[PDB]
Amino acid sequence: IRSLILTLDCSEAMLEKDLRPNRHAMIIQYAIDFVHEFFDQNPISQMGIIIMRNGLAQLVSQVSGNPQDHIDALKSIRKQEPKGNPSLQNALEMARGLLLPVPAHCTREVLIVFGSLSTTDPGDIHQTIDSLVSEKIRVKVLGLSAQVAICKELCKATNYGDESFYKILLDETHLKELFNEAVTPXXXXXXXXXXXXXXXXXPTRIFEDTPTFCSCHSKLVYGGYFCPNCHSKVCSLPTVCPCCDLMLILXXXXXXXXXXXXXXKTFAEVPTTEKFRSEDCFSCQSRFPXXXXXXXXXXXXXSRYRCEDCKQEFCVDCDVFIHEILHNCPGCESK
Amino acid sequence: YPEQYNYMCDIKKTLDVGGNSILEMPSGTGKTVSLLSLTIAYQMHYPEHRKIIYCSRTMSEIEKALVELENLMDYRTKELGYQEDFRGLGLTSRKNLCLHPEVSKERKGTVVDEKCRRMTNGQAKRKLEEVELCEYHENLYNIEVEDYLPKGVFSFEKLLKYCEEKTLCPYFIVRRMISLCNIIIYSYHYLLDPKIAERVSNEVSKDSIVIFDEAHNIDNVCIESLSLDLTTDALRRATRGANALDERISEVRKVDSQKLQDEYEKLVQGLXXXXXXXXXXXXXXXXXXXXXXXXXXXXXXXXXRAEHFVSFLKRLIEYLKTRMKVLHVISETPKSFLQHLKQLTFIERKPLRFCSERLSLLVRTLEVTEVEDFTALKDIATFATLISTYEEGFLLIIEPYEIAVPNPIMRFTCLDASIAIKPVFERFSSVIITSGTISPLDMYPRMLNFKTVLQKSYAMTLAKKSFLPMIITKGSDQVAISSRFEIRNDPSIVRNYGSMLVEFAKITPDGMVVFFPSYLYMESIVSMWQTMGILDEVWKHKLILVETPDAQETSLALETYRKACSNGRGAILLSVARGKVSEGIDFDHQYGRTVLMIGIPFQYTESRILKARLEFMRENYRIRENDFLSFDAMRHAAQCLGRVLRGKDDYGVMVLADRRFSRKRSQLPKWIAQGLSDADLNLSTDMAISNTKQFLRT
Ligand code: SF4
Ligand SMILES: [Zn+2]
Ligand SMILES: [Zn+2]
Ligand SMILES: [Zn+2]
Repeated sequence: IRSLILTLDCSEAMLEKDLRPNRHAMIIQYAIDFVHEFFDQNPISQMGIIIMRNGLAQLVSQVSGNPQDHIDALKSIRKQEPKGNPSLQNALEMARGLLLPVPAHCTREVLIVFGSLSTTDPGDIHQTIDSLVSEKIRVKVLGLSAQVAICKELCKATNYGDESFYKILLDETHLKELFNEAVTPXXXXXXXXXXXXXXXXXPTRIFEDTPTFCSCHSKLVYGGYFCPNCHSKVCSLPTVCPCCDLMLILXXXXXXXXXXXXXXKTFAEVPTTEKFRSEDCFSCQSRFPXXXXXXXXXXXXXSRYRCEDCKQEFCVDCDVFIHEILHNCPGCESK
Repeated sequence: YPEQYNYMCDIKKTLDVGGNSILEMPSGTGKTVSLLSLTIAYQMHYPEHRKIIYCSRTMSEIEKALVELENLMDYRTKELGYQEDFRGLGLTSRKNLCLHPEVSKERKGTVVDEKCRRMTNGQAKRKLEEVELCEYHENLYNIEVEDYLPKGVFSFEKLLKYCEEKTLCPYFIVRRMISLCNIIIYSYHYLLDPKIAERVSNEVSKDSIVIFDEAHNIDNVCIESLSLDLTTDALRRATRGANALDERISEVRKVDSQKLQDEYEKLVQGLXXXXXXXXXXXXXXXXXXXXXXXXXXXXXXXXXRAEHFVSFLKRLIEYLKTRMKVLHVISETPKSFLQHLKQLTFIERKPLRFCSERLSLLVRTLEVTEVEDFTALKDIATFATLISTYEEGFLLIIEPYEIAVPNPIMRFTCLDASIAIKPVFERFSSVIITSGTISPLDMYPRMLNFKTVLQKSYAMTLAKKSFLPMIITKGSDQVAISSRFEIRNDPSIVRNYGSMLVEFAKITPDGMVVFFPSYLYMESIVSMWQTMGILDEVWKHKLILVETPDAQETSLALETYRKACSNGRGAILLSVARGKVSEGIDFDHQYGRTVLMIGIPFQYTESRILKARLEFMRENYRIRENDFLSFDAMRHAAQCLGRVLRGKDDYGVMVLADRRFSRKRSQLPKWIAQGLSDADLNLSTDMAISNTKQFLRT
């Protein structure tokens, strides 16, 4: 579904002490949490880490659905020192060579964490921006403080003529907010194209560990997933089986689709003097008054979050709890 | 916009009441404000009434006024669907608006008019007694060619492509279209021209609306209209020019003497009035503004011929070599110099009429006239016209003994600048006087006395997008007063000043333009800067404007500066605030987002031209040692202020050094004083708040 290509700046501009302790020690650290934010909500998606060091582009993490491959790839970058200059043309041309195995049915995304202010590209960088629109590659650049005129054209021409993707970060708290929105998908208006995907087999949970069985490694294992097509007991994963090119997901894709179909109905916060109901919660027991600023002009006023799907009173605490996980408002399941 | 309607309601109230209005406009936000109101005031009155007359200061503002008029016609043909009587004429230069010197001559200089008169008289020689015409003559004055402009807009670039496809001439189309009177776009060097404006004023035939565009260097054009230097090499041209007239009088009196004898009787009867009336489509002579000189009933060397007129001229040039052969510093009164001339040779009081008739005579007499010889005669004849009349405000100065080799340099000082601006008030009414680089505008009621109204810029909003700070302490507040002196005192401080520029450019490496009050400060640090980290890790390439800035060098430094910011590089534009190319094009991120100024702009003092104009304006307006160091220093700084304000959509930071800027005013006076190292953390915030407040105010 998704095949994100992480583009990290690893140059001498990241040696500055803007963040704590520096820019490179927080970019690598927050990206490990972004790997955890990506494979949980999207367990059947892809990731790819491309650094920009010494005026080139180095591939440290291959495109794979295993999250541990991107963790250990980022543990080796923090050991060395970011040197050189960023190369946006070599990073995008390397991102083009990996998204060509990615089909048109899977969405191709490129995220650029650009903390520098000057890059070193070989040829014309405008020939690389127009190539990402020809094969439809959604590029998003996260610039630090000042804005670059190159990233304005990159986050607009590759994004259906709309410049709203080149975001400017100003704090480490705001940098984690960018990793929460990038973990979520981008359900845009698209270009109205056809879509049809098949060949999705089911993994049989096998636990044979006497003399073991491994079709993707030929080693000892404590139980692997059996493919429903080639009948191979490879590694237990919700991705594709490496013997007949068939999937092996289960309820992991159903949980991602349930979150994708989650519209999250926010409860309408009506006052206790306006909704004509007592202070109560449909999820728990919020028997305390919300508003209590003034004497009796606010304490008797209060607020009761009335969800319009079942006319159930709630508070402000469980209205964000029902929209985060599970189903939006538990009164919707009862008629 | 509502702020653009505030100046438009003032333009709709002054064009139908006042005769001249000093309207102040903000920078980068007043171009199309008066453009649409000029076509709306004509549409509210009559569309064939008073046409629009535009007076730019550069050729770029002539080119920028043509594309905005296309947007006015596109807004009138899409929102209305009716194609009315079109107008608009691109009156540009002669070397640019040509076809013949771009094919065979391959020269883009000032000699394009010499091949023009050779083809005009060559077509006249092919249609009288007999080279011939050119590529496309005897067809551009047709009625179908006169209708190619009210039907289709073909001005400058659209007309140069039209004269190649239809095979026409760009000179005879535009010259025949001043009489049609359209929306005429031209610069300040044509309205106050003593060889062009005498021909322009006879074809517009008045009754129009003059639009003064960027009217802040009006006092500079009136000085540039005169003041010619005589650096002794013209005496070698006048010596060889006098011997050429001796051979020409020997050639005229050897065979065909009836052509000069009948011209002598035509000058003894029809004089200069019939001589100018008979002469058509030929090379015109020179005069000191015939619409301002006003002289009639002349005589040809007191009923004499060309043989007696060249004897007075050879008597004249040796006296000029006698007066130039002097000591050093010596001033001259133009009336007392004429009295010392009459003690040498009685040349009466009218040599103004003794030269303009003989200049037109030698064109009709000598057919193979030399270029350097006849131009040497026009340099004397222009000086002979200025010593005959116009002595009030005039002054003759001599350059001193400056090694002395380069010492014989003679110059005449211009008169009052109000005299050149005088005939534009009685010829045209409702003259819209607009400028975006003026703060304040009270010197224009003072200097150049004319009765007008004063309107300021009523547009100031969104101060969070227009960062206007200023630097005071440069770490020690020593290099601010160090750049104040004219001479480069203490170059170690300038090396410390140039060390701060590498620190200042490395903070924000996203488009940098650095102005200078003189090229001496640019040449002082370029010899041994010992600091190229910004020229190898920040701005990389260097765009430094030299003192002898070539037109191709200024063009190549401008395009590569646009190529630097369009590749994620950034460049340093080291220009001169007193130099050429005042710019004005921005409204994008390709321009320098942070503009640096080295101190305050200064003027070249201790010069005879400045000391003459100091005592001249001391008797006029009593503004001695005030406006000369402040009103002139503001307008050279206001050209740097017109580039940062590129509309309300684009941001920009303009820092100013020293402390003498607080005594003057500025466009949108919202300025906070801080140090140099303090503004490095302020501009890092201003380059991040403006990136977050852009989507918040929408
Ligand atoms: S007619 Fe026009 S193109 Fe031909 S020489 Fe004269 S100015 Fe040039
Ligand atoms: Zn399989
Ligand atoms: Zn509750
Ligand atoms: Zn509900």
